[PDB]
Amino acid sequence: SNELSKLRMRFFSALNHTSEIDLHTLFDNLKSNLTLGSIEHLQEGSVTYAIIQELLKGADAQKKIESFLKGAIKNVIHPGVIKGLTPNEINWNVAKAYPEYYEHEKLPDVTFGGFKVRDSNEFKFKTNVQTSIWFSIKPELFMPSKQQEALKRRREQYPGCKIRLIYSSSLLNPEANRQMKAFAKKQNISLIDIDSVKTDSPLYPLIKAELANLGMGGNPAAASDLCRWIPELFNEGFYVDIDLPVDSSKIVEGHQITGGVPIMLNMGSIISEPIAPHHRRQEAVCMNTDIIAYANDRETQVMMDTVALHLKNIYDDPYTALKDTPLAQTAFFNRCEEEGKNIFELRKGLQDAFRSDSLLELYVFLGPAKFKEVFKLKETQIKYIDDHISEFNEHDLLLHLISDNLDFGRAKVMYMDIAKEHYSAFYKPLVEEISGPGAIYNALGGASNFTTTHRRSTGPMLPTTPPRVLQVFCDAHDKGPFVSDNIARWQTNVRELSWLPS
Ligand SMILES: O=c1ccn([C@@H]2O[C@H](COP(=O)(O)OP(=O)(O)O[C@H]3O[C@H](CO)[C@@H](O)[C@H](O)[C@H]3O)[C@@H](O)[C@H]2O)c(=O)[nH]1
Ligand SMILES: [Mg+2]
Repeated sequence: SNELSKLRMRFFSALNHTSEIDLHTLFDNLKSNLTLGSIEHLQEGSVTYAIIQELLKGADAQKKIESFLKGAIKNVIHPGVIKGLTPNEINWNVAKAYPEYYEHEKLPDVTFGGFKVRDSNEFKFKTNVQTSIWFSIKPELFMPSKQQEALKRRREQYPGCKIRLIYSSSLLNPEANRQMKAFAKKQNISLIDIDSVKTDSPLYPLIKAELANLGMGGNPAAASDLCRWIPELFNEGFYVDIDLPVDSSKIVEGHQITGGVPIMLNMGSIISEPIAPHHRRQEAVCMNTDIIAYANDRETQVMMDTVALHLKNIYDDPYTALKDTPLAQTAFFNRCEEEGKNIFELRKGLQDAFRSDSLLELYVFLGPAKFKEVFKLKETQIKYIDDHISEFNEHDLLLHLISDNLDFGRAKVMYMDIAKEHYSAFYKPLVEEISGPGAIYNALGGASNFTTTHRRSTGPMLPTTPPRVLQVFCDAHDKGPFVSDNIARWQTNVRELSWLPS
């Protein structure tokens, strides 16, 4: 009866302590069927709240509001709270259930990974089953302290979750592997050795190659990226970057959320500057793969395979995926493409060029156009160099850079450092557009498909435009208990690395 008093207090707050009706008798008439969980969906900002405010202005409001709430609670809100529905999702379900009280548009047709997004709430996701991945580039170290501590932290902050960890035993020496096994079974972590997994995925040999090629153009984050689209590895729960903190205040009582597609990702959006021809801003949905939720459903494998086939296509021919990256503007890239060098040779060659400490090698790598841009040379200046490059030694090239603008050793370092600060921009797309969030965004439908002219609405958010549909039904970040600031939040105005090889 403190329990009753608490419930009563929440109800009176939720409904704004109004006296245009008698909240005492309303409460008393709903309390047989009123839980704390339900009251959240009666608060200002809710669809249910908005209807109450309109009913208040009318005759017979006491009775009309009671019968509205009795049904809305029993038929819509309570079942939705139990099911793991969000406030957004319950708001839409209330609007749909009461068109006489809430005017609203149809669910727009939005496709996402070849699936039409639904509002049925039918795909279900476990928040208590979580899988992370650590592939070590140092055979002596199973996992650094930071990653170990993150895992310990999660077990405590989540306090009965099931943690699975994918790793590679062949990347570790025998003592490191002994340490890994001790760590996992001590932490009650389920270990999965990537080295010996049974699957028909075309992504499996690609993972093995990324890892086998460490030091020769392979990348451990790219391997981790790819594992996430293999059905034998991910068929329920969440993928989460090993380093993501849990926000315990976000853990839902039933350890279950729902979605309108069978695979949800971290999402947000960016509101562009005005564009032609109406000088109007566009909202472009952005996504990230640091948090992925997988439905306990057959449709999960189907959607997963669409993505996997796309990833396979990219690895087979990465030059198309990379066509608008800074690296695409280089002589080296154009040669690699003619030669059909693969992704590993492409990454290793970039790495080699920036390890070279040779202005001449860098010239050959960049080609005159990019070299001109990196060194801010006039057209006539690059023309002279390029006409005579076959005659130059290193000092020759440096003397020309200097005049185009007394320690030749320090000057060399200065110019080398100027080039080096482009390395990151050249390299990152060789993962992000190949296995990472860029490739995945494209596999799920691409820029076009996820951009629309920015519309801002009145009152409670409903899934009535494409980005709203994605925000309401497809975003694993806001529904799950994991924290990430890796991408923009939803509706962010455009105006507001462990895996980079040294
Ligand atoms: O030595 C390493 C370094 C990274 N990783 C894996 O790669 C992931 C991402 O590493 P992180 O240092 O977090 O890189 P970020 O740039 O923050 O990660 C972003 O970019 C990566 C590359 O596409 C994706 O794997 C991530 O999900 C995405 O959040 C890690 O969680 C691990 O799974 C390893 O396994 N071994
Ligand atoms: Mg990270």
